[PDB]
Amino acid sequence: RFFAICGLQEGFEPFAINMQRPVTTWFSKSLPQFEPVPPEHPHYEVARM
Amino acid sequence: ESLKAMIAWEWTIEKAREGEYNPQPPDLSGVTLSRELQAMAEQLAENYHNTWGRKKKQELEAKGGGTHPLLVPYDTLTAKEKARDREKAQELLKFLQMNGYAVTRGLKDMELDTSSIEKRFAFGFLQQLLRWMDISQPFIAHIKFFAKILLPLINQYFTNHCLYFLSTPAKVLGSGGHASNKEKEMITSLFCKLAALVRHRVSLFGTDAPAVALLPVLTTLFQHIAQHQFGDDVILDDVQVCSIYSLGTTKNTYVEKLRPALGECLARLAAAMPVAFLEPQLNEYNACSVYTTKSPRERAILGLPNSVEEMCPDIPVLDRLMADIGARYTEMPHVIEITLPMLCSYLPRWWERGPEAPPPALPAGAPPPCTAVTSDHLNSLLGNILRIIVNNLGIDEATWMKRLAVFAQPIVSRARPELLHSHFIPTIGRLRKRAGKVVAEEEQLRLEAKAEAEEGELLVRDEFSVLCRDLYALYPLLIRYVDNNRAHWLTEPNANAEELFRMVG
Repeated sequence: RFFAICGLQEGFEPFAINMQRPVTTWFSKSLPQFEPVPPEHPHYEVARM
Repeated sequence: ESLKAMIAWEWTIEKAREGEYNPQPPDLSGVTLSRELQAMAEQLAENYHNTWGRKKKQELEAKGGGTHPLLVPYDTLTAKEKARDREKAQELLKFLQMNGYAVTRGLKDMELDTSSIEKRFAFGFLQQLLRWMDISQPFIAHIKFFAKILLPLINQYFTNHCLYFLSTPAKVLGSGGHASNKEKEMITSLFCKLAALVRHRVSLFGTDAPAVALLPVLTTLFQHIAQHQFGDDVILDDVQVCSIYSLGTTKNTYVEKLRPALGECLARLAAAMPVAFLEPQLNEYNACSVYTTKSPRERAILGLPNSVEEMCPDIPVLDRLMADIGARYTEMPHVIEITLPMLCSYLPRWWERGPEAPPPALPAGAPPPCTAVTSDHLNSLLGNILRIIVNNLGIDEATWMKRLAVFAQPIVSRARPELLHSHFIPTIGRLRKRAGKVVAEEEQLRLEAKAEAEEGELLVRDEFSVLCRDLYALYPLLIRYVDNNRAHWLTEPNANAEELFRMVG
C-alpha cells in the first residue's frame, strides 16, 4: 500500500520478493490433541518403574 | 476476669426485666461485609488481642521476663490467631445469636475526606496547612514552626509531583476541594514573606489541578478573582514602575493559565480582566516606565482560544444588561470576537523592513494570534491559519537577514513554529521561501567559507571572528532548521515519494 518512506531507498526488502508462490502460513490450533510428556517439564515428571 | 474487665470498661448495660423437627436452614453469608461490621468484629478481635497481650505481659513480668518468641506484632501474628480466635469468636456469635444477646459499635465510611485513608492523610495535611497559615500569617507580618512549615513544603511537593494520576480517576469531589483549599492557603501565603521557595510546589500543585466546575463552595472561584485583581494591581504598578508582588508570580500564572486541554472550571471571569492585562502589553510596545520584561511572550501565550471552560469576548463586555445582571457567551459572538484579529492581520503586510527595530515588542504580540484564534475551528476555517502561516513566513523573511536578535527570535521560533496545512506542498509560496532560505544558507556557506579560508596561517583570532561568524550564522539557522525538520519535511517527503517535484531544490 505505501512502501514509499522507509525501505525502498534504504535497503529494506520485500519478504517474498523472488518467489513464484506464497508461504504456507502455519497457524494455531484449538482442538486438544494428545502429545507425549516432555521430560523438561517444570512440575510434571514421570518414572518408568 | 474478662467479663469484669468489660463491666469496668464498657458501662453499656441494658435493662431487660424486673426483679423476679428438621427445619431446612438457609445460608447466612449472602450480604457483603461493610466497614462498620468489620470494624466491630476486628474491634472484638483487637479486644482479644489487648486482653490476651495484657495477660501475656503479666506472665512475662511474672516469670522474670524471659524470652517469648510469640512476641511478634499484630501484622506478623501467625495463622493460629486468625484461625482459632475467630473459631472461638464465631462460636460465641452463634451462641449469642440464640438466647438473645449482642453488642454493637461503629462509625466509618469510605469517602473523599475522612475515612478513606489516603484522603484522611491528605485532609490532615490540608488541615495542618490552613491551621499553620492561620498561625503564621501574624508571625510572618511582624521559630520551631518555621521548621514545621519548611518540611511539609518538600513533602507536598514530592507526593504531588510523584502522584498525578491520583486525581483524575480517583476522587468523589476532593479533586477540586483539597486542591483548591491548598491553593487558597498558597495564595494567602503569597505576599506574606517566607525564606524558602514554594513557587515550584505551587506549580506542580497547579499541574495536579487539571490532572469539574464545582468550586463556589471552594474559594477557587473567588481565588481566580483574587489573582486577577493582583495581576491588575501589579501590571499597573509595573506600568508605572512589591515584597513578593513581582515577576515571580508570572511563572505560576503561566503554569496555572496553561490549561489548553482540561479547561474544566467554569469561573466566568471571562473577557474583562484578561483584556485588561492585554492592553498593557500594547502600552508596553515602548518602555512606558517599565523595568525590562521577563516573560512577555509567555504571558501573552496564556490566551487560549477563549478556553475558560468555553467563553468568548466583546458581547458581555459591551452588553452588561443580561450578562452582568442575568449568559451572553459561548454562542453569541459569531463575528464579534474577530474584529481585532482582522486588525492584526494587516501588520505582516507592512513588515518588510529588515531589522528587529520595526518589531521591538511584536515578538511577544504576533505569536498568540497564531497560536490560539487559529487553533479553534481549524476544520471550518483553514484560510485564516493559512494566511497567518504565510504571513509569518514573510515576517521571518525579515529574519532571513543575517542578524536581527539572537535572544528573541529563536525563542519565538520555538514558541510558534507550528503548522497544520502550511508548508511547501500546501503553499508553493512556502516552497519558494524555502528556496530563498536555501539561498540564505548559501550566503552563510560562502561567508563561513571566506572566514575559514581567511583563518589559514595565523591571519587573525579566528575563535573571535570566524567562530563568531559561525555562531551568529548557526543560531538563527538553528531556529529555521528546527522549524524545517519539525514540520516542513512532514508533508514534503510524501510528495517526494509520490512525485519528483516536491523537493527538487
